[PDB]
Amino acid sequence: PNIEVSEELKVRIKYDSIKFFNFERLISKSSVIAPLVNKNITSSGPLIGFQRRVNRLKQTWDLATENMEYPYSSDNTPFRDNDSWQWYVPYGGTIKKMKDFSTKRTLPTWEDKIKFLTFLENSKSATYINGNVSLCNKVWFSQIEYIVLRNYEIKPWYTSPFPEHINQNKMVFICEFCLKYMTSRYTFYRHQLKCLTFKPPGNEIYRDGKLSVWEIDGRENVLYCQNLCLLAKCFINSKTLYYDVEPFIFYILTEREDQNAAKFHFVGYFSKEKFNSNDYNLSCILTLPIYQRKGYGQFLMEFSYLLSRKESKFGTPEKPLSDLGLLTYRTFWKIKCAEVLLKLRDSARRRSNNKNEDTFQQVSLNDIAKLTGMIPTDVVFGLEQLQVLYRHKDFNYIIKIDSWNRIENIYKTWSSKNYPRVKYDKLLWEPIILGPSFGINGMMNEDTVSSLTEYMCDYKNTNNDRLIYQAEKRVLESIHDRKGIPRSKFS
Amino acid sequence: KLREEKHFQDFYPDLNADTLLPFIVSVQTKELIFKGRVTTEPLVLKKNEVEFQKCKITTNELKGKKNPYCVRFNESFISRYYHINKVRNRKSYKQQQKEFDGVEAPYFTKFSSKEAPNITISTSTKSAIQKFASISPNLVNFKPQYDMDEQDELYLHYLNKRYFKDQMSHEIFEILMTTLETEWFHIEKHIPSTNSLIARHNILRDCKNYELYGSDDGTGLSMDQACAVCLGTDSDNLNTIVFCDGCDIAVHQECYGIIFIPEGKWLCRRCMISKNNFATCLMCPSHTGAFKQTDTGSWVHNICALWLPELYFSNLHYMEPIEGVQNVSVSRWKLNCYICKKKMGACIQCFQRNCFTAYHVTCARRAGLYMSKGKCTIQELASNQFSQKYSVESFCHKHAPRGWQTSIEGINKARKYFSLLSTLQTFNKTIWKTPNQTPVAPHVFAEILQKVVDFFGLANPPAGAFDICKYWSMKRELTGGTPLTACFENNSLGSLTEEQVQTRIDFANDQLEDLYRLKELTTLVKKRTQASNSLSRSRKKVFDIVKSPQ
Amino acid sequence: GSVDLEKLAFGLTKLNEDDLVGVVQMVTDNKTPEMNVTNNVEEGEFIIDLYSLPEGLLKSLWDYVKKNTE
Amino acid sequence: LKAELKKSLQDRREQEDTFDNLQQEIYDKETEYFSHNSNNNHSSKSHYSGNIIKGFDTFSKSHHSHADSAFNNNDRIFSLSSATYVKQQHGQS
Amino acid sequence: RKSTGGMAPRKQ
Amino acid sequence: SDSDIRYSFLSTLDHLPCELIRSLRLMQTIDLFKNEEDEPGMERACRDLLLVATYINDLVDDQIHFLKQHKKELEIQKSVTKNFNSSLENIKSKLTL
Ligand SMILES: CC(=O)SCCNC(=O)CCNC(=O)[C@H](O)C(C)(C)COP(=O)(O)OP(=O)(O)OC[C@H]1O[C@@H](n2cnc3c(N)ncnc32)[C@H](O)[C@@H]1OP(=O)(O)O
Ligand SMILES: [Zn+2]
Ligand SMILES: [Zn+2]
Ligand SMILES: [Zn+2]
Ligand SMILES: [Zn+2]
Ligand SMILES: [Zn+2]
Repeated sequence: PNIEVSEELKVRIKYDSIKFFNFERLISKSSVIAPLVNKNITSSGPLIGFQRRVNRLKQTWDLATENMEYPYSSDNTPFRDNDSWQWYVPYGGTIKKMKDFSTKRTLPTWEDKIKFLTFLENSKSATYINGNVSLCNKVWFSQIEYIVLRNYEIKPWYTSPFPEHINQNKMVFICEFCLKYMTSRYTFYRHQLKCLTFKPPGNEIYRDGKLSVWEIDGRENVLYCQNLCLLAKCFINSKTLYYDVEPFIFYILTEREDQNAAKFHFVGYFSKEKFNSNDYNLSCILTLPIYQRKGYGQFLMEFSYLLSRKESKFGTPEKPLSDLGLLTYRTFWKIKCAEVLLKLRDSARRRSNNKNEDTFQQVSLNDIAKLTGMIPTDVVFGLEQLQVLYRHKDFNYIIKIDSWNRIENIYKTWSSKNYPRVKYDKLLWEPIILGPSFGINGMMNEDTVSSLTEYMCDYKNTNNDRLIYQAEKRVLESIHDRKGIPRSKFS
Repeated sequence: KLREEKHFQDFYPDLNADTLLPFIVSVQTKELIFKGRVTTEPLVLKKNEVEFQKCKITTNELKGKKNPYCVRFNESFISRYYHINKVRNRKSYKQQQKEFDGVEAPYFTKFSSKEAPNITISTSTKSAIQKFASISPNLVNFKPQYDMDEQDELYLHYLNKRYFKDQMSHEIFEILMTTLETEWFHIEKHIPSTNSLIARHNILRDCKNYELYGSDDGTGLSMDQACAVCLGTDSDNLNTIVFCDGCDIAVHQECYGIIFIPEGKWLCRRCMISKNNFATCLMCPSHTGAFKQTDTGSWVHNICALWLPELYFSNLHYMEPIEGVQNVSVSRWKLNCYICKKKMGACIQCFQRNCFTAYHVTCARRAGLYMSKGKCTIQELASNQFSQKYSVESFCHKHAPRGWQTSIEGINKARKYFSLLSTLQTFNKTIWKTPNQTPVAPHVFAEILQKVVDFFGLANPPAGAFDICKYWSMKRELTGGTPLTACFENNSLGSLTEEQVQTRIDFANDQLEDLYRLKELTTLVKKRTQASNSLSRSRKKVFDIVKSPQ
Repeated sequence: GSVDLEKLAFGLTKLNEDDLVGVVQMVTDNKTPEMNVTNNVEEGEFIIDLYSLPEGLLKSLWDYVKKNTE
Repeated sequence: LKAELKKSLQDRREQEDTFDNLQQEIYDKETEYFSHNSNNNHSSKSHYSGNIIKGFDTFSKSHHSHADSAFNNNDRIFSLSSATYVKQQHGQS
Repeated sequence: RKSTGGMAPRKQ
Repeated sequence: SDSDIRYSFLSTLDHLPCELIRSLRLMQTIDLFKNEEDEPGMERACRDLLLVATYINDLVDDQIHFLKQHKKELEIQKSVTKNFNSSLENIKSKLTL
């Protein structure tokens, strides 16, 4: 029933988890359990993040009670002095009245000190069973084994430089609307009660159905981003940016579901830089493991290429790829090039209907780049994975399509997966301009002669179009008027 | 590098401008980390892991619904900032998306009010907010940040039983603590750093400490402080000696990892993540110098992660997390030092053969042992690819090279310093900070707390409002030095003199006069936009009715 | 050892629901590798084998059952 | 009806009149603003004036520059942010 | 002015 | 000796005009390439021009609020340091130079 005893001293106890995990019953029972445990009980086992803090506090206050086996060597002042000028100018001179800066009634003494330590000790069982029990020398090893983000428990992959007291505990709680981490479920409850706005900072530069993309800057939110980096490193192995987050710009993907407040749940992110000379267009990209092969990574990659195209450049990700990056991001190339090939065919069909195949139009890697957004050294990999480029035995390389059926089948099969795609007409964006500081507030090592009064007259030269479809149709029509090569070459 | 990140000019020419002519009638890891030869790694191209799980009981599912008390003054000030726990005014999902994505529902913006203006706030609420903001100047635009703890849940019961008679609530406790730390932040922001007098005092203290107990951090060696990872004393425009402000260590930009110098004040990693509390280096007893986190959070010396042969950095520009502690030699940890005889950390050994006297790196630097980097660079020494290369060289006490003077005085200096440390282990002057540099809150904070308890209307005794002010300076000591509130502002007035502040005010005046003309032009632009919108909207309809009267 | 385990087992059966959950919490808090206890929070079932519990924890459980039963 | 259509012509005329008045006011306001720097730099000798979009203080008290006094029509950004202005500008020039 | 990416190269 | 004062206010002298000109350029693009026969094509364009106009308004008043608060704190710090210097000169006779 409720409790049962066997014949071999194996006792079964059954209870109710809803009551067992309560936040009030926990402290109530901890208060009366904590003195029942003899305070001479030698805890010769491992070192908890709790016991380490308590024992450091005792050793600092110079109290004669010790249980740990690790005596700190320098855990107090090097030279304790009481005649220095620090006690004649109280509070640096920021308060002027003596009745106001006298501290004769606010210095703690042995009695309230001991009472405070008793308050601390009487919570141990509840602090543990809140911070380390899951609802479902050993110091060099981190203990973190879960990350509770929305309501799921996300096993990490690598180790992030979370502070020491967060790494000694084996559960961390993170608030998605704010990206703040705490090591206790009670404190998490308190914080989700206080925190009210359900939106990231920064603007909203895209919206369609549920998905939305917010353009969080780097140097205006130096806490949101500094916590996003620590949440990223637990999944992205090779990354080493955690604090110098000012020269970066973050684009965050949110999924909205609907007090009556609009709830915008974090789904993933990709980063970027404000000025780089390696011709990159992305630094890191991440989707939280709660997906199941849903399309948001290909979405965000298409987005980065749209930004580079609307900026009129070429780019590639930061190169030290991963084994889960490349396996997902060398399919994007194949499908992009298949789409462009079908586009060229269908645009030539409207005029090559009355003609014959005797003429062979001449396509180039720069003319596929300016349509796709990627560089030629990536169009080559696209065509290779598609098995369409031939170095047969002037004509050193050609593009041979044995049957359009295989390619249209490839595209239709990839389209059946119903992934979300980007629509170029819902983007409210304008490529950023950089002054004499390149988007930071810091180092001084161009001159203050920019004055930025241009970018307004750039309507003058009607050549570089502002739209994307205009240049797309230009490349698709103008450069493909050439008379085609006669097919008389080979078989 | 693998065959997806190299180039395409490792093909034959294929210049990509040459024209091509189209016509019609599972795991491939291709190479190694770096330079090598072609190799397939389908066994290393691995992705899967264990699982991920979903919790079955929400946080709000576990809460004692009981409520013993209520407030009788300004309940709206609480119901605004916290979550008013009822069925508040909500909307319907058949209308929400049409209202916030519809034909006239614009995108959001970093300036769009953090409140919801579609709902109304009463006037009693605004009057109460004004009353609260009138308690003290530093209380303008207030918000409860602090979060509740399993020990504060116990302190609250004792306060309710002793003083406030079951009237104080969790929200009011959080508000009291948040006000206390807001006021401490505003008192701390304005502490003037130093002048000539305190500079002379500190430099003389440093020199007179070095003259007796020796030093390692570069302090005391001369009048001008040297670096803290390489003992360098030169500088130039490409990397400068950048001083810190919590401590007073100096560093080279490329020897520490300062990619860019901020315009305000520079704060190192230890005085930025935690506070200057006398931390615990894993590998040596002394804790004073330039520290850097590891892959988990601990704090190791830069002078130690370099010299220990199994320790290296993972990024040579930032010098980010020290790595490789989990594979240090058991013999390395079983060795024990010979100058301080302490039984903690990991040591290095002498160089000359037939000698096995070990010592910590910082104890060696304090004593005065010969250490020379050689012809290597800091970056190569950090990269750990130095193993197949040559080595670095040191010596013990009785193996000093020719000319290296005696260091018996040195080991005596070090032993004396650690002995004094081990002994210290066991016009009205007012003390205003604990020995660990944490604060203690003065009378005015208790006065403010009494005013706030009046505002909310509780039985407030001055003893009850001094108890919390005591407990604050102890909760802020249990934690190490980190402020209890997640908030912080990038402002640092501090070291500014008087004439500099004068010039800053003078320039702020000009910018302030200018932004007004700018705002005038901006509102003119907005009016013009509205005008043209209405014009177009009317013109469309009138041209429609002209082109079709039906 | 000096704790009569048959009497402790006959005494643990004389508690109430919140006292049993107190036993569960007390064991869960402090636990050593040598012991073997099975806690299932997915459905709420606790199983513990006495003969491996150390002396401090046996004494503490004894004090708890004594001052909470009578 | 006929009168229902006719009553919109004067409304259109008044809306275009307001549009042109606002365009002219923005024109005059930025014309005086991009020069008020020079008004503040010419007339304790004041040699620390400028704009927020181009102004600066690297100069000294010994110099007197007029490149801010004489400005071109390719700086009125508040005007160039419109369709009609750029249309008529490219139509005239 | 020197650009440094938010990443680290391969180790060996 | 003294860094150029122009480098202390980089939220206003430097980083504001860039966002201002960027928003004005976005306005111009929408206004120019807006269509005429498309009634929604003009509704969206007017909505976005209004959006960007209120945006630039909020931006230029945020900056002036910041400058006001900065001047206030400058004044307070002036007072504090003028008090601290004399309060230290009071007990100068305690140090050891
Ligand atoms: C610069 C850099 O790249 S470093 C950062 C890259 N590494 C990481 O981000 C680690 C954590 N994040 C991830 O692993 C993510 O998968 C990312 C960032 C690579 C993007 O992937 P996701 O958005 O999660 O999934 P997405 O929907 O985009 O991919 C779908 C396609 O990917 C391929 N594929 C993706 N994952 C797998 C997999 N585990 N196994 C086999 N095939 C896979 C399939 O073609 C799949 O299509 P399918 O549904 O028909 O099978
Ligand atoms: Zn939050
Ligand atoms: Zn150096
Ligand atoms: Zn420091
Ligand atoms: Zn060390
Ligand atoms: Zn030592």
